[PDB]
Amino acid sequence: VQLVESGGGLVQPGGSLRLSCAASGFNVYYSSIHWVRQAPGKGLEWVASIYSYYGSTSYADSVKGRFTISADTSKNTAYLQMNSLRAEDTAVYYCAREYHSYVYEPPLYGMDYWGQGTLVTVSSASTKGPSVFPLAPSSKSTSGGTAALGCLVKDYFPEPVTVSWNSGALTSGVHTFPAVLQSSGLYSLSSVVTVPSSSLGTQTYICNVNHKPSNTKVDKKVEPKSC
Amino acid sequence: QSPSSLSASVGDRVTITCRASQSVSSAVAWYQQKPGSAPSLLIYSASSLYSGVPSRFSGSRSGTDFTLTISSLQPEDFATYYCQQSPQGYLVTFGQGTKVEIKRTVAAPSVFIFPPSDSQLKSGTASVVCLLNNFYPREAKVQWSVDNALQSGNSQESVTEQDSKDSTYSLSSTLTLSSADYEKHKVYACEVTHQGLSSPVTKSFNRGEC
Amino acid sequence: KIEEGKLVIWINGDKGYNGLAEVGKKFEKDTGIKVTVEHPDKLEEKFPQVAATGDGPDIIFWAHDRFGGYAQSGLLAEITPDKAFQDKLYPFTWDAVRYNGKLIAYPIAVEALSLIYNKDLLPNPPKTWEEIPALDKELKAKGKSALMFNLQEPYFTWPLIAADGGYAFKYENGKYDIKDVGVDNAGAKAGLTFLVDLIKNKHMNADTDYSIAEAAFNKGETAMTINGPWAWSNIDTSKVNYGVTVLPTFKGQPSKPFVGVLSAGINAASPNKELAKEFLENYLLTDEGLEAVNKDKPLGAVALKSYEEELAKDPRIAATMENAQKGEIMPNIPQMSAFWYAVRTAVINAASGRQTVDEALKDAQT
Repeated sequence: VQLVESGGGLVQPGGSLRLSCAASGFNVYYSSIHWVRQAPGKGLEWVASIYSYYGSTSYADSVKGRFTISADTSKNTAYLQMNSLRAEDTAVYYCAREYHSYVYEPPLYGMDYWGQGTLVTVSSASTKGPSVFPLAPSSKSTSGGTAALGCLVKDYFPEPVTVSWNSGALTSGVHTFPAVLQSSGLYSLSSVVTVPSSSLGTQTYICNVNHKPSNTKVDKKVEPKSC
Repeated sequence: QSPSSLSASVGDRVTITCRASQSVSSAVAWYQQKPGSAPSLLIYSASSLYSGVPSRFSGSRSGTDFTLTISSLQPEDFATYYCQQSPQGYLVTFGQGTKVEIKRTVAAPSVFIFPPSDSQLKSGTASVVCLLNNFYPREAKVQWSVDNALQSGNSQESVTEQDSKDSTYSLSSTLTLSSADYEKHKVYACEVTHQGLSSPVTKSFNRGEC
Repeated sequence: KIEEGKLVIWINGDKGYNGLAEVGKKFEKDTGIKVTVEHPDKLEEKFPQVAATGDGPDIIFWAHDRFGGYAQSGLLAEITPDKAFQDKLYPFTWDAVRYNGKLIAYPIAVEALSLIYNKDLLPNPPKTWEEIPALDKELKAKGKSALMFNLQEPYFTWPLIAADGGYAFKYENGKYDIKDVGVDNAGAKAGLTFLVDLIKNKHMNADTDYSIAEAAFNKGETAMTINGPWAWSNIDTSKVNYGVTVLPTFKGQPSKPFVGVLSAGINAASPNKELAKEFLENYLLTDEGLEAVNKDKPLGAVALKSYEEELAKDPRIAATMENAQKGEIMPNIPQMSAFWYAVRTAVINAASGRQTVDEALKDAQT
């Protein structure tokens, strides 16, 4: 029993996107198929539902008139046609199944099966790889103590980027922060790691920033100051 | 909406009250969601335990109030929990999330400040980063000072999730300026206030020094 | 891969499966055939998955409408009750278990909406819909209300709409005519008009759904509601002195609720079809067998005439069977999806006042 989603990606405000929710192990005709979305760092928001057996479709107020939910019974697949998209529609979109026993029942059983989710980003920005700038450790580091260094990953679109250190050899003490959407429409984040102060001159620290959407991979060496 | 926070220890009893369910008296479902994964159904019709859910999860209704109780918190229970209602039968609303986080001893942050790199400056922008590393609890205040002028509105912060090992947080505070504005000032400082610090800690540098 | 020489039975967990297990005990004691009753979660969704590969139970109990798709897929064997056995059940219950001129299941129980009323607020419930506006006026002066029921779903609103001539699909000789729909006729217009007039005259709220109506009646805030036997347990806890009676008439004609028939089908892949027939006909569908299930969890009204006459001493059960006989078997054809959309759309458009009753009905078809 599975719900497989597809059709997400990038789109501009005012544009259109069509999501698919292919089911197996049950017949969507006799269930309510829901779309639930989740903005980055935010909670769940119900979007729409379809209950073909009972000839009903429903929409949240925030999307009514712009989205259209439908289903293809022969393909055991539901669809969400999203039109007139806005930046606020950016979220991970899930599809989910609500079970029903009898035609007279009110909603009772909740959502037992959920798809894996697909990311929809609505933006005027074009796909662009990041610039990587070094966060260089302090020359006044704790003598015989802990030093911090990192990489600033600036001005990319869209999410996500992955950051590793020394090609995965350095993992302890690494913190990669969640990206923030800057007012320019591009994302930024930093990845830091703490190391013993005595290793600053000997061990090499390179951050491996990979941005698959742009086919960009930058390996930036991080070394102390120039004086 | 950003989810609420609740700090607890393994073995604690936790009771979450659904805030969105004050609308109507319909059936209430509860969900658990972990970072990067789809939510999972815990309870439906206020009190019916979903097949396979451990029996330490229970849900109850007392009038217009619907609650979810974890009788004794297990390590795998630290996650975000949502309640779901159906106000008019066709409409569906999820409540604000409640994230159950791991309690630990107060840890003061170690603070680091990073000047902008030469490469970024040559592109016309200056980002200054203040790092607060491995602290608990999450609550902390960062105050930027530029030649002792208090700043507000030109910095953004980002917090990690609780570290898998030590259960602490880390926070970056990034102050963004144009190259021209950055070069007009000398002293750059971030002042950190936190429960673990008996007095605020300030890290600073002078622009263009060593 | 179904074991031969024994019976595996599937029935929903909300039914008296322990009572049914006692009938299987009697069957095993008399015939030596072991009977295993199971209530698997969502059995009506698991059945088409396992039966398609020759697996599954020998017998499956579920609502009749789902069996239409099973027979469509060839998952249900044709049953062979003789004339004498069919005479022991009400003739209309066999209409619910017929697919393309073939009997494919045994009728077990009968459910339908009834008029539920508060005996204290209303010792004599109204016989007609036309009385309800005047009754609401007398109750609204006491801070109460006359009637609250789920207006949001067409299953609950159709009985009134169909009363004067509305129908889903013209039913002939066990065959539905998908071309002859009766949603946009003079009978349906008069029923929806009276429903909308109840809302415009402030006797009912257009936002009342299943949960609101159930809460109001169980707290004594309204004198009547419309619901089925599944809702009685919530009222028993409320301790409201309630009664169950025939639905009000409209223009002198009965309300016509849809009829749901709990049915027992025989797996087409089962090698124990004759044993299954013997168990269902000679042990379960008897006064003794249905009583064992009923004692565990009540079945409501039943299709077996002799045991229904006994159960009908409960006036709530007699009303259920009465409304069912005045109603119609819910069609088990896929075209019901379009029917539900039309009725739900016409009610919401007319009740909110956006469209007239005539506009609401014709726009629900197009």
